[PDB]
Amino acid sequence: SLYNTVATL
Amino acid sequence: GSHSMRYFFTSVSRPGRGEPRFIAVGYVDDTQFVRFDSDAASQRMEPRAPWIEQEGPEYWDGETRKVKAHSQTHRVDLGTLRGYYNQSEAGSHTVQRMYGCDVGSDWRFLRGYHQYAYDGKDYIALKEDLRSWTAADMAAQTTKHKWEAAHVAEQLRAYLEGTCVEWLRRYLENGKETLQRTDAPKTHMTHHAVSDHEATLRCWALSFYPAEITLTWQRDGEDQTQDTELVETRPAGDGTFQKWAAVVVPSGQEQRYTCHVQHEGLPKPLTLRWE
Amino acid sequence: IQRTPKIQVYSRHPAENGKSNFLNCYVSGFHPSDIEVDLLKNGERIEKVEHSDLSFSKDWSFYLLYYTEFTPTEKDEYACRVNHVTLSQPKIVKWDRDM
Repeated sequence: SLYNTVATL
Repeated sequence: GSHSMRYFFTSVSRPGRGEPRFIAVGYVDDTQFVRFDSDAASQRMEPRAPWIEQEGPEYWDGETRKVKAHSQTHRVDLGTLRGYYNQSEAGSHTVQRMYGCDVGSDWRFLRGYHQYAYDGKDYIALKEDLRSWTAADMAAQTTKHKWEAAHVAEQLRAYLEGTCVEWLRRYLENGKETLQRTDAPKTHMTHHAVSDHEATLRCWALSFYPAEITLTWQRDGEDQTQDTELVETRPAGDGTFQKWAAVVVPSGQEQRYTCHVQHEGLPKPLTLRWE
Repeated sequence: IQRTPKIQVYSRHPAENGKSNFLNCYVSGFHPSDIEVDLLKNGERIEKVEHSDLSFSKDWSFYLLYYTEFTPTEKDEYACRVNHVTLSQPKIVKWDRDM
């Protein structure tokens, strides 16, 4: 299962 | 028998027209179980292993929604990075991301990871303690300052030590028939005369799983690396792997040479010697 | 950075004339990911070729397996043709049953 939140660089 | 779950993401910008190409794949140990290709018709996370098909609609809808959110983040990243490195908008660039977790032999969390690359080189990575960041250069340093202030490490640590491990265990059980089974390498040796006085002995290891393996040649009981050749481990295409190691020897002296095969699926290392 | 592809051409099962098999072309260690890989039969490109989903190694270099179902014979020659930004001209690796 993939992570929920993806922070941007 | 430790295990791991990993997700790989690749995004390639296409300045000529449209959005970046985005490809994501998920793996449990050396078995791919999902994928997403922005170029594919479904526009959904898709199964690539039988044991993941058991998951219901909610699973696929959630994974699809999340992977799409990943692509958008990567799309944004490609633009942000172009600026950081002061690059033209005309060239194509690549952002890669990999994250996941390992469970040790005790089936408990062992380690987690979350790393990022730009144009094939380390950019920023979460350290083993899952609390600090490794930034390769000043572009990555700015990202690091931003992620520290937003406490990104804390949020990832929660996923890697919890959710990640929990699902890895769930997948391990559901696909236990293959995921928790080791396929010992099937081995044999071939002989090829390269001249009237020399011959090549090739030691084969076929249809094994996992991919990790070691093939070594010995001459009269001692390791030999000169006059040998070992190819990189390669996928057979049916989920298993292959590898071989060769040595050139004086014709008639084949018996002095032994090939040693170490693999998790073998109670003890195998030793092969030519007929 | 750029990295040139390593190439391996081989069958999934021991080559046996007249016996159905799979011909593989494994390309790895390259960067960027855009690459052209064709399997050839007597110099001609095979149409029914598929490939695995793009993935990469610890060092970030990419790997892909291109494969096709085929039936080896004594005459037919097989090879993998690879073209990449790092290559001045398309590279060709002939299939050898013993490798």
